[PDB]
Amino acid sequence: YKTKVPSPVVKCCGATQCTSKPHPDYQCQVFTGVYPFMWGGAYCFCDTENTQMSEAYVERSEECSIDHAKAYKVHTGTVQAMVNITYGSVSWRSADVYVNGETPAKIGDAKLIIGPLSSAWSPFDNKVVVYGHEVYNYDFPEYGTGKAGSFGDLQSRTSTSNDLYANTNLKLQRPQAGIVHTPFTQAPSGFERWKRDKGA
Amino acid sequence: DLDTHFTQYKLARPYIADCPNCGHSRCDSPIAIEEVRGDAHAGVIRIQTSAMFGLKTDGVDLAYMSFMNGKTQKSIKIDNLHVRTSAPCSLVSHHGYYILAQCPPGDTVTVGFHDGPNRHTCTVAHKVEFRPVGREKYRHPPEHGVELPCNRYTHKRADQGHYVEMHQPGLVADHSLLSIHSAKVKITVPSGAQVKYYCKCPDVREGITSSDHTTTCTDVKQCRAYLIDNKKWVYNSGRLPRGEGDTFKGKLHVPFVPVKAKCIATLAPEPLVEHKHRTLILHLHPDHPTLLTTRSLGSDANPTRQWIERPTTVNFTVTGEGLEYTWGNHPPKRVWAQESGE
Amino acid sequence: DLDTHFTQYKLARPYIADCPNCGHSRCDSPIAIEEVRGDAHAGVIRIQTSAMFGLKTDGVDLAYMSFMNGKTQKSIKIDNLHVRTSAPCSLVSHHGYYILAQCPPGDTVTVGFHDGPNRHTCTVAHKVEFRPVGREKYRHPPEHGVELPCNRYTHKRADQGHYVEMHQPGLVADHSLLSIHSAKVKITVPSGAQVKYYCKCPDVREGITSSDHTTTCTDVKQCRAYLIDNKKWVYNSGRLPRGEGDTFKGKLHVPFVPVKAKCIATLAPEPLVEHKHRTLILHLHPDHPTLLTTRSLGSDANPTRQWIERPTTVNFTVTGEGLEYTWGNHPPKRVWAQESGE
Amino acid sequence: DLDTHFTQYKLARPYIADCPNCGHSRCDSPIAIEEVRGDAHAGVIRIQTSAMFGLKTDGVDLAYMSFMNGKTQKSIKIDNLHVRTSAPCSLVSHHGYYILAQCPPGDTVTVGFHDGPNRHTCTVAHKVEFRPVGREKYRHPPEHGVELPCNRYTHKRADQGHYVEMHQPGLVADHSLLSIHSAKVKITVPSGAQVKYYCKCPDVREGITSSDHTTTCTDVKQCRAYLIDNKKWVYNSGRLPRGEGDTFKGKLHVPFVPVKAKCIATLAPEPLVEHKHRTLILHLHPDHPTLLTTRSLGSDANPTRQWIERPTTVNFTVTGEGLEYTWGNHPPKRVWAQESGE
Repeated sequence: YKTKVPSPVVKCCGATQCTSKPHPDYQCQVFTGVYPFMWGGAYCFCDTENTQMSEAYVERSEECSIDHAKAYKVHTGTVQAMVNITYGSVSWRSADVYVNGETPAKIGDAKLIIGPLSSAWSPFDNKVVVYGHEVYNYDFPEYGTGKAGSFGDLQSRTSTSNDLYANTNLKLQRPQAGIVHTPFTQAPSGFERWKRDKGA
Repeated sequence: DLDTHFTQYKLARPYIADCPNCGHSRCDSPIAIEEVRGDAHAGVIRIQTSAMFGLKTDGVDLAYMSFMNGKTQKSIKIDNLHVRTSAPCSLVSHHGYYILAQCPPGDTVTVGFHDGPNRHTCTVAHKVEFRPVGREKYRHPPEHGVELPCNRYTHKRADQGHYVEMHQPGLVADHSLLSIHSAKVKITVPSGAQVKYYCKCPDVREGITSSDHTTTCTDVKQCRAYLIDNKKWVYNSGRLPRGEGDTFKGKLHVPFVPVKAKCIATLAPEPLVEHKHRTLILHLHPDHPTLLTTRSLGSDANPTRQWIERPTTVNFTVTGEGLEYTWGNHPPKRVWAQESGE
Repeated sequence: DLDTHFTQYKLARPYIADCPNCGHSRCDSPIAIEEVRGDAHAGVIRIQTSAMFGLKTDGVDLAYMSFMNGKTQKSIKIDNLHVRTSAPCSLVSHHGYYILAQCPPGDTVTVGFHDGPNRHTCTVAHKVEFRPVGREKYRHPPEHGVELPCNRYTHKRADQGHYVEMHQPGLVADHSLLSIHSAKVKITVPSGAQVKYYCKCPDVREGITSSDHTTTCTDVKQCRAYLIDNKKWVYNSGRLPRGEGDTFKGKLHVPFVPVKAKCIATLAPEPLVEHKHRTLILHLHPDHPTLLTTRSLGSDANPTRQWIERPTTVNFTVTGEGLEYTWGNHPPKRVWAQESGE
Repeated sequence: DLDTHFTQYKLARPYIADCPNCGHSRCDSPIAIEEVRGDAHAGVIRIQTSAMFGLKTDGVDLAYMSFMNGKTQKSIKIDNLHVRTSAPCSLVSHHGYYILAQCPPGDTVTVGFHDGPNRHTCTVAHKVEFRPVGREKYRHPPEHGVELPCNRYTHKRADQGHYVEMHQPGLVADHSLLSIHSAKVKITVPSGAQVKYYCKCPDVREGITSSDHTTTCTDVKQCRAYLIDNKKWVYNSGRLPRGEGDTFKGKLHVPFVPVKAKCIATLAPEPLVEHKHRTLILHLHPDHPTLLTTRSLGSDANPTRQWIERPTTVNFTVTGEGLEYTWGNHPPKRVWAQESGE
């Protein structure tokens, strides 16, 4: 994730009710009882009616585009090969072929039909996570569900997808002792772990 | 072409926020550190100060230095920047509010320049590490070794891969304004800026004015010293008070995108291969903790994983068809162990 | 009111003692560090230099700087103080011989100002830590969390809660005195101070004088260059030679009393409560090592304790009557687990 | 007598090599660090910069500073040297290419001065530790304790105990030479130095000349900008290109020999001896990890070893004839345990 906090509201004398904006995991909680020191000491002249509305939503990191795990539901598909035959006196063909037992590949001069192979062990499991080059046959929980801290706390369909699922357990707390800031209490990602408490 | 991101430069100002342990304690530093990102691999962190260094107020020289002093900027030279952590970091580049710097690991992050009269630093908590990409768990990038696809931030500015919202500032306090008109509390204005004013007593209730007086109240400590000065937008820090009026425009890029650089990267010393009957003894002796692992290529995989930092003679029951062997990010080996028992 | 502790100021001088690893090795620094106290919680250490910074020699400005150079003081500006440890500390306040400074943990303590021509520092061993008060074992105070009763030293000086004995100095060496009277070794005096003198040979045997000569001996290296200069008392450092005459007066306060401040303090992230049949599964995920513990409220207590820093799903066989649960210094929870097995 | 090692001074130059993580990345710093030696005990490391600080180019003042800027030296003041590691080190002394500095432990080593316009540092990986000699495993030398035979480097220069080969430099690149003669690429010379020249095209093929032109090629990027400038030898760094001609002379000493200094050294707090029947209970409480060990003086030795850092009440079945006891480098004790069971 990146808790890209929108800048909180500070009403000086009285309440500012928050609304549940549609941002992913839009955590927002009104707070009173502040006295926000901002560059001149405090600035709101009340002392309890000083209101502070903190809001924070979850958003894809900039690394999400590039450094990102990637789940998959994996079926069986169809296997391939760049079969060389330095045939007979032909002495050469290096052709890409299939396995399904009626496909020819007339590259060179020979027509060749391969498979289907009997050894249907797809080393990929049904559910797979993928990361850069290291591929993990992991039972990823699902889109839309991943427990915060666990893998897939952020779950975006793709990189472009503005919608997502962010169970991060993002819980705002009130800022301390009349100062402007935004306590965001949050699990570091299940993408942070899964990079150093992962599987092989 | 340092003149291609006047999106930020002209239109954004050096924001000032509340640093958490600003030398003594919580000050309000212009270089207040938000969004520490020790998430790459190359010894690098991308940081945002609330201060917008780069060009000056107007038009010149990335390598100058504009923070906020007063309500005002101070667009001057960068002379003695210091990012640091457990050790002093190395700057990489600055653009906008944002700096990239090569740091070691550190429990915290600790930033600061030197204006010249004062140290005037800012410091923050953030868990930092630098694993290099590879099965070697170094603490630091070497001079040599294989290159392989790390995650890392750029040197450059000509960058659009993302953009963060940067709309207006809210007001700010400035009780330097609220002087006294020899019996009454006297507000003034920066340059005709919009000062939002009233006191606990009943007097002028909005304040959109030049320098006003205050008929009713007298004490400076019961009045609204405010600066609606939204001629330049800001970063939308959590340590910003909202500009209550509107979501003004000011969508503004990020320079330091995470990119797929191939870091100059790790390599673990070669193994000592030793033969036995369908068995690899391997006296082994790394530089750093190295994740070794294998794959007995039977349909029985029987793999193994163990980080090795302490030199260790290990063993591997190799089968008839083969095994493979991965001494860190050194490439994977392979081995025929047919018979040797005659 | 910086003018309420002329007990120390007028009457105490900046003492000079033997620093143990004074940059190179054992020098005699005026800022020789004794009584390091990393015994509070708030990132703070109270230190005593043998140097008495604060007001000047006479009457003004706590923020000036009087150490001993020569037999003499040098009551000038504090410009570039540096306390430090594993990292550079943060000064909190100075009063008298004594400084309070916010430090991180460190195996040692390492102090030093900059006179301007020279670094002139002093360093020492002392085991330092900062546990915050709470069942969270942080390494550093956060910005937020609950407040609770820590132990900590004050900012202030108007302080009498304790006082340490501060009687006279003993003599000190000063062989700058023992010049040569063109064949004889020649002692002088600071200002009419009391110079205690004789040589290995037989000549003047006490020395309570103005500038004397030496009839008998010749070599500077066999004579008593002493300064009984007890116009200003000192701290009773272990690195002081006794003033053999008497226990003179000079009972003198300590500024930095340990007080019952409520530190801005720790807080561990909330737990994930999960139900089972008379059993709390708790997937748990802290920031720092957190001492969790419980009390099965039967007359069978059956408590549990474990510091948790690694995130861990735990379990608790809750009974019929109840259990309580203490996620760090977060307040204690309580739970009805009657049946759930239908 | 700073004038006894003109072996190096007159005849060696400040070499420049390729620093590995020179702030940003691999630069070519004159202070390029080779041969880090964290092999002594006294908190000290002997380092070689490729830069030869010490006297100037000609004859004066060890405490000045000559590195290479350009093809040229810059023999000026040392003002703001910084060796550092995990923490900032303390300089001990420099002589020639070589500096001794008191450092703490550190995963790396990180060196750098300040010319004045620029930081201009150099950094390197090297595993550093400082065990003091003794059965106490401190992290740092104390002020007190017993003295015992450590290994350590000298302060001094009047040193011949070893000498390293220091023959010539090879050539170096300098494309500042290869200017343009308004259509042709134009080489020049430093002072009549020997410039080794040709381009990918066919033109002058050796180059032992004053300022030549280039008839054939035009592009600066396809020519041999070389400086055979072997008027002053160098250190034989691995980051040197060979001077292909010959093994010239220039055998040159090392200042900082490892010597058998008795470090001011460790000492562990005394034990609490407690009697039992042929048994030593010992409540024990060290400062640091202390290797305790014993020798039951029977021909049955039955010794024991255990590093103790955590305070521990231990036990020792003492026999009739005796046992001995070694609380760290505190001297060995001995004990009669005859009967006590009456």
